[PDB]
Amino acid sequence: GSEVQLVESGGGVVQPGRSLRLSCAASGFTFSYYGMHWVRQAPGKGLEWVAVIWYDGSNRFYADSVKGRFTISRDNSKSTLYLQMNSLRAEDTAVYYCATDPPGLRFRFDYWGQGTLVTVSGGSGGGGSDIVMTQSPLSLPVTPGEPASISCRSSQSLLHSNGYNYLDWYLQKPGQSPQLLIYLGSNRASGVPDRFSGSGSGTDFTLKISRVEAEDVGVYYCMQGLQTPLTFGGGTKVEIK
Amino acid sequence: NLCPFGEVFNATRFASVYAWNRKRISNCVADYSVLYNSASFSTFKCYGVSPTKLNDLCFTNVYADSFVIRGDEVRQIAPGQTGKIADYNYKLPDDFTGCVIAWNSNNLDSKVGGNYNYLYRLFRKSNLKPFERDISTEIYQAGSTPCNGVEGFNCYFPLQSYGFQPTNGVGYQPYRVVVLSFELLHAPATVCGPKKSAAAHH
Ligand SMILES: *[C@@H]1O[C@H](CO)[C@@H](O)[C@H](O)[C@H]1NC(C)=O
Ligand SMILES: [Ca+2]
Repeated sequence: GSEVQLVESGGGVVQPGRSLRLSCAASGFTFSYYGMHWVRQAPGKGLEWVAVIWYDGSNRFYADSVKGRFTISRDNSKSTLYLQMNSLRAEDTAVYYCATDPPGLRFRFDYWGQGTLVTVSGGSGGGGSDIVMTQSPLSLPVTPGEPASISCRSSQSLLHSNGYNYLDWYLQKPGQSPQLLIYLGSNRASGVPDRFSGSGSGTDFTLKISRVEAEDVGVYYCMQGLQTPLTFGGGTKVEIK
Repeated sequence: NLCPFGEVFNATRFASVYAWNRKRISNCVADYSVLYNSASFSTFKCYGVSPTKLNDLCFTNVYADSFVIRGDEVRQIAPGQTGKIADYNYKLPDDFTGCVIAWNSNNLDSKVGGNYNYLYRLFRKSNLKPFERDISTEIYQAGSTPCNGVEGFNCYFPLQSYGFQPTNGVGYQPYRVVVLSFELLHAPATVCGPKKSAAAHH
């Protein structure tokens, strides 16, 4: 678990309209069992999902803003993920992270890479069916040792007939890449201390920290993994008062 | 008393392949000819028995097995095949006496953004024996660390969705499959062809 390594390369400064190919070299796990994602973050902004590719290459989905211009592919014999970006626009400027997705149970970003920066010098889409995630509050000043709770509502029920709630929480510590905190509504990820706990169902979810430590500071995002496009909340900034 | 094959082939929903459906057919008059001359089927392979000779035979029971897989796995619904479907999901015996019928169902089983309802088994401790069905959802232990019902490193949920999507190439599109197997027991035969009648003709 600790030995999973994802290392993005290929980022740089390019002109609008040019092409760029991102690479992500994965080690430490059976790469060919995992679906792979690209997720990006424009400077100072939240997380936006880009594309997914099935563990075997057979299936791919793209966010609408990259549809046609980007292509996701993979070489399982080199354990490498690729993003071919064409017709770059200024709005494509971002840090690009690759993330793993474990077999089954639809979508999850359970290990993240470091990002490459690409510099090109929350809506429901055109038809309204994209799931919108709204988080509260925007910032939450907290005193060390006292509890914290933050909430996330979604425009559509994330409860399935399975009985599963396809909601995750992700933590981005200051200056770090994001990390999985809670998956499927209420399950802690490996290593997440037991003072974190997620609850809720259907459309209303909350994350609670029983006693906030200074190492818990960051931006917390919710995310639905029920269907594509995968969508994040705006994020909640937890800081020391 | 025609055999209810329409309920099988035309069922509005089809089972996931890991949980493949079985319908038992008995005490009815079978006409395999209406299936064989169809032209809507892209696959109609029979093993052992000729499909036209089928209308002249009698069986104790006919079993209709139905499920959905993707196009390039239809070749695995055959005797002697290996692969993820044949090894972990639906296994035909080497001595198989019967027919595999398949057709393309993109227009029913794909949707924009992907259809996640159809699942297959990705892992198992051992291959299935023929006509065995495994519907369990234990976390699969890929390494030496036990899983104890929790997902983790080398600890995988064992069922995964195709995500069928209409723009996929045909080898990745969904196919509905009906497998027909024929049982001759020591008992009497109750499934005969259309040229056996118990009504007077004039
Ligand atoms: C199923 O579909 C149509 C009737 O809607 C017909 O072509 C066919 O004979 C029906 N029955 C079977 C067994 O396919
Ligand atoms: Ca998954």
